[PDB]
Amino acid sequence: SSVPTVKLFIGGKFVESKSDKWIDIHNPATNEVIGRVPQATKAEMDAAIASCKRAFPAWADTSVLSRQQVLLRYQQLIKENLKEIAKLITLEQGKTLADAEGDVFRGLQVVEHACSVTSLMMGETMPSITKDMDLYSYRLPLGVCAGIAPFNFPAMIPLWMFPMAMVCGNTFLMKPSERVPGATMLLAKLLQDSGAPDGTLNIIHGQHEAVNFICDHPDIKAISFVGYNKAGEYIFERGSRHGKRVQANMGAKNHGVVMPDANKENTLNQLVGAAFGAAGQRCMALSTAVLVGEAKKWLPELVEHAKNLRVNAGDQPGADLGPLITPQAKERVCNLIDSGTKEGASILLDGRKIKVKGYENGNFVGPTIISNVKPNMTCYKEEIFGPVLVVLETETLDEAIQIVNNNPYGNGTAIFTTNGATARKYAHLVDVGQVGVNVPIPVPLPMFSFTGSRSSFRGDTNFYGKQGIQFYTQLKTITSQWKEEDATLSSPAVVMPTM
Amino acid sequence: SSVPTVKLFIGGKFVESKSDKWIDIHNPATNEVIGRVPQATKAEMDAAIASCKRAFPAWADTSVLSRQQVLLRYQQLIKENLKEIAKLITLEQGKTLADAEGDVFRGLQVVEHACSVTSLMMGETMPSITKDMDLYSYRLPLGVCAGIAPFNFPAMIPLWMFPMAMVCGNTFLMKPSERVPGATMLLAKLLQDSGAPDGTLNIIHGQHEAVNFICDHPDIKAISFVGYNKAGEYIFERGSRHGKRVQANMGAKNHGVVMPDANKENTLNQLVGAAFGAAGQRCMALSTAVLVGEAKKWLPELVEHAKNLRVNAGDQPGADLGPLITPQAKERVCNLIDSGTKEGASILLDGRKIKVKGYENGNFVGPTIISNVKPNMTCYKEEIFGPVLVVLETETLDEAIQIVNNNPYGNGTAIFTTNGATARKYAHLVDVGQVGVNVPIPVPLPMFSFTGSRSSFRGDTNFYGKQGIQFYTQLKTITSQWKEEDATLSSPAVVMPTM
Amino acid sequence: SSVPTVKLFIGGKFVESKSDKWIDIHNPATNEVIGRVPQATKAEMDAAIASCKRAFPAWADTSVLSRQQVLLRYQQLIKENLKEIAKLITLEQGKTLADAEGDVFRGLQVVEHACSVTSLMMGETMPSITKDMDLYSYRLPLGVCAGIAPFNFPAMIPLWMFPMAMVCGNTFLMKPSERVPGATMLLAKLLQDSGAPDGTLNIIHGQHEAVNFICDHPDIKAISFVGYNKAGEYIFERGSRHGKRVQANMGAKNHGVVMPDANKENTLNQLVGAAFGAAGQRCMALSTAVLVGEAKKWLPELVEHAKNLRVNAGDQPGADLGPLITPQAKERVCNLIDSGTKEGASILLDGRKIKVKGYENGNFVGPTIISNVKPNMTCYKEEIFGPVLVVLETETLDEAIQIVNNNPYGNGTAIFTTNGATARKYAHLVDVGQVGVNVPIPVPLPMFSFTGSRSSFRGDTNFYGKQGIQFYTQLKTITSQWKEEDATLSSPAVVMPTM
Amino acid sequence: SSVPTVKLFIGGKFVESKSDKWIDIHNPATNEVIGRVPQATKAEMDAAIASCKRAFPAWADTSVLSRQQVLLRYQQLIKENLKEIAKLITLEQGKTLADAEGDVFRGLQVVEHACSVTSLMMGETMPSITKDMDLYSYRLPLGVCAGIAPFNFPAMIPLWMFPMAMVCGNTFLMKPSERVPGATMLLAKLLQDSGAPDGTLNIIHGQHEAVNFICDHPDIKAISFVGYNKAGEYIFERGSRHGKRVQANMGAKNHGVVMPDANKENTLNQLVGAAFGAAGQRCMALSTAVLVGEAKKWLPELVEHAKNLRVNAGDQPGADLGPLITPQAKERVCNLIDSGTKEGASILLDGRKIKVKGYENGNFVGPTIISNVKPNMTCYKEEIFGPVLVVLETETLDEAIQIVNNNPYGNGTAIFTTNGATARKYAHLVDVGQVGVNVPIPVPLPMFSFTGSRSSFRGDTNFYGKQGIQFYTQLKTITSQWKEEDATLSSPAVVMPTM
Repeated sequence: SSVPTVKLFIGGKFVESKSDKWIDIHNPATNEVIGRVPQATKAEMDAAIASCKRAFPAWADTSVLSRQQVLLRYQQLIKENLKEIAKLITLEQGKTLADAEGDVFRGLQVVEHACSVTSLMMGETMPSITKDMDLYSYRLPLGVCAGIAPFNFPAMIPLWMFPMAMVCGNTFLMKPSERVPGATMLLAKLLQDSGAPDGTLNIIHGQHEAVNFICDHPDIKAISFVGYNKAGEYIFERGSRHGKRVQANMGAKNHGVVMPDANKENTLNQLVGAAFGAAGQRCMALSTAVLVGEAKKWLPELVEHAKNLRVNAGDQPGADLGPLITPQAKERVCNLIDSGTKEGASILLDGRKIKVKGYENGNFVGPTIISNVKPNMTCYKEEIFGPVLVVLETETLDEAIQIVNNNPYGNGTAIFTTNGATARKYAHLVDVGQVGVNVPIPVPLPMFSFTGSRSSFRGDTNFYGKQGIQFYTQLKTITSQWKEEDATLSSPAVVMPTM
Repeated sequence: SSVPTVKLFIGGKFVESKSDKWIDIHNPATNEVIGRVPQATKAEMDAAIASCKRAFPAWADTSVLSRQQVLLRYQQLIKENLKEIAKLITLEQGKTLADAEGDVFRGLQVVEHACSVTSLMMGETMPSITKDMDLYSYRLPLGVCAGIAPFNFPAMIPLWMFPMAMVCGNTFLMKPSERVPGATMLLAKLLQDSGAPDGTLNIIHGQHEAVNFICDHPDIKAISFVGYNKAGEYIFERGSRHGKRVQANMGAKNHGVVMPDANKENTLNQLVGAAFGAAGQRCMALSTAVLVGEAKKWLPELVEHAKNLRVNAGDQPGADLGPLITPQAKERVCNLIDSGTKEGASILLDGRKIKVKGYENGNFVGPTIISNVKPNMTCYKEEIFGPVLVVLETETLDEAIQIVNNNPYGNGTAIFTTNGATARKYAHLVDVGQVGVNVPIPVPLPMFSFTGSRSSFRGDTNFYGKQGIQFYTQLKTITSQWKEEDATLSSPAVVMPTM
Repeated sequence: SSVPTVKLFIGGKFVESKSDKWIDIHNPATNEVIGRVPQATKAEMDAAIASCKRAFPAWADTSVLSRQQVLLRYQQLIKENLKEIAKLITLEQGKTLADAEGDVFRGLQVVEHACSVTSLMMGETMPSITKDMDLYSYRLPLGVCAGIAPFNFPAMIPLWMFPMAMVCGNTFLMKPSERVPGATMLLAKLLQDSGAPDGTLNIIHGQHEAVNFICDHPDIKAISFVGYNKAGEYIFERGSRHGKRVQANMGAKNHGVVMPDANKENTLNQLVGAAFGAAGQRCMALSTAVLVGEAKKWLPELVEHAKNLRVNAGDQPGADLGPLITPQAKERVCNLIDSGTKEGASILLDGRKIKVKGYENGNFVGPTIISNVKPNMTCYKEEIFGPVLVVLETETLDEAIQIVNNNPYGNGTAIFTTNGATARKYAHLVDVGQVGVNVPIPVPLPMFSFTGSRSSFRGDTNFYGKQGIQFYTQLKTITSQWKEEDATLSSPAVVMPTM
Repeated sequence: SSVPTVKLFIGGKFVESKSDKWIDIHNPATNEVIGRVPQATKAEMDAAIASCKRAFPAWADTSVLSRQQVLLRYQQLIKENLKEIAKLITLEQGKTLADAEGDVFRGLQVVEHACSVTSLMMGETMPSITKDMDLYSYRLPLGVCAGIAPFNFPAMIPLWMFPMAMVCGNTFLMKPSERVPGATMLLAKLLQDSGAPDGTLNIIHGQHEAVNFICDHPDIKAISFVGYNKAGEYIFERGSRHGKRVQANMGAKNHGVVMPDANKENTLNQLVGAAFGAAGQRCMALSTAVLVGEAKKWLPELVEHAKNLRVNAGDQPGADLGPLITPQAKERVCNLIDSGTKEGASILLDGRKIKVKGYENGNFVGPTIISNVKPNMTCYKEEIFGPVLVVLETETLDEAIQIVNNNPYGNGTAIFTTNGATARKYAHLVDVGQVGVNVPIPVPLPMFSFTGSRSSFRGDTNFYGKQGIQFYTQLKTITSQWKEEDATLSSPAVVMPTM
């Protein structure tokens, strides 16, 4: 049977590629080829940005209401077609149907927060600041924008960058991930069906040449990347030279500090469902547990709670976590556990040799809890991105505050306790703004900004709120002085103002 | 006999430095030693940092209603001592008595904005993200802040860094310049005599031995600098490699485009006041005049207007422009003026050899106008920072717009015309942040922010305004999921909180 | 007599009425009977209000998202069904097809603006009132709204009144004009086909008895009216008798002041288009010329631009203007022209006596430029509402400003010039709320409202927009009187609280 | 026998009147003369408006940021001078030492919220919706405003008038009450010492001849008033006739609806502390009361709860009541309650002969709860303005909505129930916006607006809050169409789009 390949979105409809190099998309559950992704040459990637240059004016001159109604209808069109997108997400990423649907549900709250731009991208003006002096502020579209998507989220990250860039008057040159692009094509089909003009969103495929081409054309004003440190700094440096704005969200590693006063069962369940959920392939996991004081006596109970986790494909019911995105991720997460057990870290539960029934040739990795680890091994100083949970054994809360503040990468942190006087102290004494009391994963809901401090977030501005307008638009202040002499046409200006 | 030496402000008292190296502060109008600033030693800077740390907790725990009253009294003490603060800048920098007063006025105007915020404080809550789940945001200080001021404004820029930082719970270690420190020892005494605790503001001196300390000490978390590019980039790098926020404003080379339909008298009076005002030592000065169309016949009248400006010391009533800051600037300006004739220019007015009656030993440079200048010589691609005006001549507006958009040192622009359709197109076809129509000095008001440019600024948040408040504070969201679930103690909660 | 009759919308079905006062509708192009509108009996109005009050509760407890989706579907249907509405408009009123298309486009604009109500149905929220006493405020549906339509616009006023009214959760009564009720039938049909519940929108026909019922029934809380000032103040006092809020924006006669330095062609074309557009039967009509200075010599050219208008019917290719709605308007225009001739004013172009090929029976009045008009005749103080352009002559802009200020009715104006200050000190010296530079019709976008005057606006608020929400709703202020003294099953509220 | 005669505020400094007619003040404690109302005549009454107009341009040109510093310092000045104003209020108004303190505290909260108007006094400058077009709006001050205060709250009411007007750039001429001209004078003295230029606020004194002049003066553009049923409507009529925008909160007799399902340990205390506390004629106090169900059983219980509190002079601690304004008002209230006792309204607790020991000349009144009240009673429907609680004997729940709707003064209610559904259904079909579910007095926030539904109000817009800038400012919208074919003077403009 012919392997159904994906088609680019250059122009106004899906067009077939013309290159020769193909990337094989394997089913994470069965490791079976289910699609081919092209590697379009420089000519097609150039024609895409060219088509972006002939749709920018018609889209920018439109009103904010006309632009936001398209997204208002897009949100409903996606809401009525959530199962179709979730099925592709589960088939091409391995996430459970529940998590696959939750991902698309989270990708709609941004389109909902992108319809209220009419109250933001207007400007300010204050007259009579000086004798016949009046000021006006405006916000103009930047031009053509770009965006790269990682393997983690094939529907969340896509619906984070182009929606606001389009509702602000810009056109997007998107580059989906090289492992699961189907969701992006389905979302582009729904966007075209929602009444959006042609040439707004241009999809291009690739592995490493598209990333270079993105930061090559001087006609690119903004770039958005969610990916992990490795390609974050590279893209930032290569885009800062060409003279473009760059925003990035690198993979983080949140820390969870448990206290004795906290509820044992609830906190243990949250920790075991947040560090091993979705195969740990999330942008904000809880793989770093810190049992403080007496809390380090529930480790056997945590292992028991992690045992009952049903490791199975996302299509089968009753499953919690799925397989990994690629077979190489399994080798990496196995070498990490090997390095851990080499240095003496005791592994309570292991999943390197777990073979689920029905899906043999798969990347299924089970929960792997590690304890007695020091802050000097690769198990703690490296992103795991898998069903791994490292447990620390400190004495007091300050011994945890001093370690959760030195971690290189971090988006937020979690503190499981019931006393408010200590929770507020832990919140005020940390460098991460996304601190959650008894909350496993503090997520940056689209109604509020993101708090990536130093190394988990490159760039300056964000995607939504009052920071996405300041990233896809340019401010323009005009201070105009129109002398009073022209009140009548019988007197010129022979004076000047003061300060 | 002796020269008044500058002393440090460490702990709360004006203590004398114990260093052996000194830098002589001369009178730019007479080139006579009027003071001596010491190079702060390592122990003095360490004690300043310790004093800033000792008073950070008490200053952060204080409410905003008590922090803003200190500055409300400080702005009144400034308005009462304006005639004294304006008399030291003229003696140490050379600005006329009419310009130092305006600088102090613009400084107290920003102090008036650092108090009346009442909205960007700790934060505002927005509940209903999930069932009885809130997203309370808290705005916390950063810690010990730092600031390096240039010779351009010894009373305006200083009133831009610490007034906005100390109000948001933070402390400050202000590092004044090495040529005009006399205007900074009087702005701190009026702050200590205004109800400010001892330890909230420190002052250390030095040329480069203190900048290295400020950038290397891992306790400072915010640095603010204003000056040239060679030092701005160095400070930015040295402060970003350590992991602390750094903002650096750089000089600007504004461009003025004059149309034939403009007001001759008003345009000529506004151009000669923004090119030869304050001896051309300003941040945003109209150093370039692009005469478009038949407006090239106003050059003789422009020269005649630049020949009527009085060049004398600021103390002498009637002078419009003063001398330069240092003797090394007069030679640098004369070299760039001679470079015009070397590269084929036309110096219509020569101000290299001036003789002020009574001050023939100062760095007095008269108004200089250089016409027949192309965008390739050393007079168009260099920050003169002096009384030199380059006059370009074109015939269409599309060429002036291109010349304006073809310079990296330009952050603001100016258009002189009496038409409503010309200024709009000019402001719409140019790439700048601060546009001004018939405004010689389009300086942003305190309510606004100092919007930078590509090369004239490195960062995202400005010094003052709304962004200046966000620069000196950090955000932290606290997801609770701890609500009235046990308000009716009947049984513990064993259900998963879901949306 | 096979002409069809206009049905009602009681309950949701196109039911007929049983009466005998069937008012005939005459075609304005040929004065031929084209339909009969019945005068609803008291029983019909009773059934209509009964259905409205029955549907009010079912429509108030409905999710606003479903209302927005229904409004979006209605907007899409109106976009699709476009030629039918334009044909109905040009057949009932007689305006050109292009004018009807523009009217339907403005209708679609207001509808899509009403769709954007996701961030307007809620109220203000300010926490931290006192000790643990919060308050959550919203907006509730006011009740049974109503609306009367004028003859000037048969599709604009309905789409301005009933969609914004029913988008917040209210039922709406619609009293269509007794001369152009054709468009509202198709509008209500498309709205019902859009998924709206049967019974939310009701349409009652009549001439004067329906307006009395709407102003007498106690269940009709709010009403809306547009048209002359007579009936405006009539219904205003009738509602005040019962305590009803009724916005009665009537109309304004804007004044246009042209300067000698203006673009002759553009200004003289805009004046012709605004003074002889839609047969002069516009709300914000520019039926005045205040040519200042050397603009007097532009009189003849203007006349030529008025003679170049093809006076024809609505469906004739190339027709610019159309016929009048009723013979009463025609005879009033002829009487006003005769009075202007008798008062001394010189009429350059005479449109009173004109004949159209194949349409010599309909009420057809051509352009009439009445020059030499003073602010003391009858043509300057009257409601012409026809192709009449009174041309006042002056020599300075101050006299034009004075003539515009001493005008009883009128809230809009227009200035024409090619300067930057002549169009800046003219909007301030005048006393109006809508000024236009190079724009004859100063009406803003649906986002804003329609400012009015003594004889152009009555009631609480001006018209739709962000204020239309406040108009068709009530403010719900609900406090939070639950404290902590009874949190952990503790003593009741027995302690005395103080401020 | 020369009591201190209070002065007149015109020109900035306190001047004494010269008219032969004078009026004296009386201490409600023992009817002791305090001062003399400086009733003036056309001499200085006309010059006050001229003085306000002198400082009106200076205050309008001043930016909002500099205008709000005066109020920010006045906030602290009030916080300091709390007991100083409380003493004057207690010896002039005749209330307990805590009621004046609260009146000043909430009035201080008013001026605190009035300082946050820097962002809202800008307007809106929309970007280019169509090529070569823009729309910018302004809020400009009208002129010299005025306002009159009743003898209800000498601190609260004034603290809404000048803080909201002057902050918008206008000037105010306040006419405070004739009973307590001691608090407003000290408030204006503290305001002028805050940084207000002498002239931005004037204060006049007199009688009806003064408000008549305020109304008939042609140089006033706004009127803010608070009065009875007669004065409010009279002022509104006289203003609307003179072309004056009037906002007058009229008398309000509110309800105290009680329900059985509520802990009566505090509801009964609030019943007697709302309408009786120091002449509790507040616009939100619980004057009436509808006893339903078991609430009817608490007929003698509230009598004991009222006997718990004691009547005594305001200056003495432990006092809940206070001496009335005048003995004539005492006799008026006594006759009004006698009119009720003679028609069937039984008096359970008599308060007509409450002569507090020591105060035989003062106007002391006590609890006068009237029982057996019928809807058709005179005193139940008319304004009492005195300490009277008319408890209605009913047993209905759905008709209670009707009993509260029949009351024309729908400005205050109470819902003493524990179930939220009952309060919801009550607030659904209620005429008053401020519901009193489990609240002592539903006092809105300074940011909200406190108006009367239909009877206790005469006007369209709101009073204060963010609606503050809707009544003292004019909205000037400008839609400018600056073409692009005129920037280059070598392109004659002859094309114009006609749509």
